[PDB]
Amino acid sequence: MVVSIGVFDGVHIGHQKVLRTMKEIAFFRKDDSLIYTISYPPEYFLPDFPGLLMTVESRVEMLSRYARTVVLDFFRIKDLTPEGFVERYLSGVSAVVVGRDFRFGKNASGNASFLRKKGVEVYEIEDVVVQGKRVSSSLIRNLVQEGRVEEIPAYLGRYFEIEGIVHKFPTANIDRGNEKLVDLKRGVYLVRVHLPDGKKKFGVMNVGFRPTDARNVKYEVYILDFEGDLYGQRLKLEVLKFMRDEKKFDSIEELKAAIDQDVKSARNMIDDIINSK
Ligand SMILES: Cc1cc2nc3[nH]c(=O)[nH]c(=O)c3nc2cc1C
Ligand SMILES: [Mg+2]
Repeated sequence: MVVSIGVFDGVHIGHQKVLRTMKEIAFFRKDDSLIYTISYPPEYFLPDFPGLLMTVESRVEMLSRYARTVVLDFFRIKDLTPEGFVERYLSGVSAVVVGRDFRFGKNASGNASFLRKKGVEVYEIEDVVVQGKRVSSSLIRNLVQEGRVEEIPAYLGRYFEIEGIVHKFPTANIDRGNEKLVDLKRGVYLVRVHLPDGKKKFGVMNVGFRPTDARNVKYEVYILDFEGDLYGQRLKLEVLKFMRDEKKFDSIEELKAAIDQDVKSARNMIDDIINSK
């Protein structure tokens, strides 16, 4: 099979390059296509990891739009020798498509080189470069932490997204799940809210330390022109623009005022977008 192998956290434009190339290679080699997505990169378990751009589930759903997608369980492959990885995951595979410096097996002893020696052809995909920077999940995770959401589409191929369930003064508190995900810079954001039933609304989302565990961040959105409790429902939010830093108000009024100011600003932004016919 022609098999793409990588993490693909975020499925950014560099990943899309790998996947499109795999499909073309599959077409001319007349082989089938398969994407192996490693559940977590090794850095994920280290203390300073910023967090994934999205859950593995969201990721697989996106990868699946390109080809059959199989998750490689980090815990199941980290200890394998290069030999055992090939024997167990690449039997009958004649070609793999991976990014440069791809590594595998315990102590990262496996590489494209080793694969070629086992008769596998390896197509190493060069990184995609955007405005002088190499597109990578790390770069995108850093933009999220710096709240630089308008610059994200040029690297990710779309706006950064926050996703989760509600709950678990009307705002929807988004539970993003139990996976370690990158957090947006604390503050207020203009968001496009994809509700269930296909409706799309705009929202003003606040991101703030709500300690209650420490690097614990809360995501609550005030959806514009929408009532009805989405409590228990799944939401997806495109993070469009950083509006203002988080603030420490001195009691239920200047907050209200600040919020009112956020919505007002949002309304103006939306109206600007609309007028850009
Ligand atoms: C819905 C909403 C809640 C907020 N909570 C907030 N809470 C807080 O302690 N500081 C803030 O700056 C803040 N901003 C908010 C902005 C919005 C739009
Ligand atoms: Mg061969």
